[PDB]
Amino acid sequence: QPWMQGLIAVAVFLVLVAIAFAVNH
Amino acid sequence: ILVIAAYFLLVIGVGWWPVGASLFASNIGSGHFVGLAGTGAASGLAVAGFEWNALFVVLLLGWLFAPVYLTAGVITMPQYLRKRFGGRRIRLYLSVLSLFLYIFTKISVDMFSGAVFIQQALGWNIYASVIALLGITMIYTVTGGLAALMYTDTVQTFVILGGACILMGYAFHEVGGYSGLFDKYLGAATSLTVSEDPAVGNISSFCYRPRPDSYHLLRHPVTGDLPWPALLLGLTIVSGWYWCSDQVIVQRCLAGKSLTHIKAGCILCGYLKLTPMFLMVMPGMISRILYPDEVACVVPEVCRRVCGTEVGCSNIAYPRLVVKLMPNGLRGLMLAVMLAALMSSLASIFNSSSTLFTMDIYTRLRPRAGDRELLLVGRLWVVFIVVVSVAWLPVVQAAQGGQLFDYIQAVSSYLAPPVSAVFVLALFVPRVNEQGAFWGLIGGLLMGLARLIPEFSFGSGSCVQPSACPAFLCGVHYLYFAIVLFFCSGLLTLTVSLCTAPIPRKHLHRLVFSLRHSKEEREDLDDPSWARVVNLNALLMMAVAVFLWGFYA
Repeated sequence: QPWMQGLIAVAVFLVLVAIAFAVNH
Repeated sequence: ILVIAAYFLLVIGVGWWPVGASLFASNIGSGHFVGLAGTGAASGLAVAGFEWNALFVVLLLGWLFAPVYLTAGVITMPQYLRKRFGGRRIRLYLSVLSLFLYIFTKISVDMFSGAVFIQQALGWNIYASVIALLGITMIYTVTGGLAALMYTDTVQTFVILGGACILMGYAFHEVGGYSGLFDKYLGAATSLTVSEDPAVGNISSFCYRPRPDSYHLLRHPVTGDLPWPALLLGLTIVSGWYWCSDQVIVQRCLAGKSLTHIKAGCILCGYLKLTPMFLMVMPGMISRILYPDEVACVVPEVCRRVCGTEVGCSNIAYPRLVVKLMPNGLRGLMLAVMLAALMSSLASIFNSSSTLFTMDIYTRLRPRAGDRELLLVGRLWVVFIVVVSVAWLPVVQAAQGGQLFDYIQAVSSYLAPPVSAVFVLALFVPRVNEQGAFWGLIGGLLMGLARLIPEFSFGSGSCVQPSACPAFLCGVHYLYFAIVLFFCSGLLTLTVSLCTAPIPRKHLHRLVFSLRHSKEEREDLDDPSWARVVNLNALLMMAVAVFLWGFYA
């Protein structure tokens, strides 16, 4: 179902944003 | 008829409050609606990537390039380049390119969208329809509609969102709900495939029936109507030119009282960017499933009667939706507000084009600039742009198979990437010179025309009747050429300018992103707490956009 794909996308991109958040710090 | 007449009477009598309205109106206009619905019908959901990438581009604009435009003090793009580079030559050529892009995309698509809306309603063929729309726009402008457009934009966007939500509610009901879209769409095909014309011959099943992967946003990279590797980067380049270089967009964005208010307006605009998918792409394919024979035909003999072009006129889906699926009385409200928004956008583009031409081209040509003669030049420029845009309509309706939004993306991806490269290199690297940037940009323009002119002279036809174009010239996607032109024009401007050290650091104080804050005199080449909550709101909105992307992707 598409909702699991959307959840995976959110998890992956939130992890990416969290990783990038250390660049400024 | 009553509602439309009353709405026009009110509009003519009248003639994040403005920021959100202007941002949405540029983002989602009348021509934008018709093109989005058309390509949604022909190709499927995949065109939604356009909106869902323009969302990220708007966020990037608000977070990065608006402060650059604000610290320097340049409201517009060309004067920022004037202070960054110097010399009327580069600004003159950039103004010429902006004029050409306005003529090729803004005015032409606005007039053609008006013609599509009128053609499937009361009225006549394309010529009479655009003549009537010209009359409407002229009567709008004469009565000072643009002066009150700032106040009317919020009302127009609010009523457009309301009507589009009503259409959302009605469409799935007329199909049978959300299950109907996943159930019926893939079986939407015309009953007519005989092709009585001997030259055309029997059409294969590839053309009239829809593409098997018409649901998914991500198409095949090599062989497909709209690849995603092209999508993600080429949309970034084209919409970075669109949002971060348009004078009106930056003027509206910087109009906020404070920087945090600008960011809040950007977030609200993002909220209004996530909705036009469900408002446009879904109802277009709903109109396709409702009316399979009328909306998307493939036989030229019937096509000329239905469409006016042999391509297929997949872009007339939304006019049919409005004039059939709507309740009988209320359809006038849509047919009125749609045209009112289109006329307002057309008038804004007209005024911006005339002001740009007067400010740069005739100003450099004739330094005297008598006010009466200058106003006469402005009026004659408006006449000339109208004539050229109307003369360009037969090419607009073809639009590489009838997809109107494909034409916009193609033209912009042909002529915008050089300007995007010049702007990005000017903002990032300090080495680029005025002569270097100009000499790279002229070469980029030549490279773009070297693929545009032969393609438009040869044609595109359709799947049934492809043009006799060389394989290398047309097999490349109309948007991958933007990716190539980015690293051709930018390479030229970076190589030519690197020939020498043309500009010291003193000329580029607080104008280059590297030296964002210097607290020093320029060389004259002429919320402490709200920020974290705003960043959190942006994170939530961007995460929701990614959630939708992964849902359909």
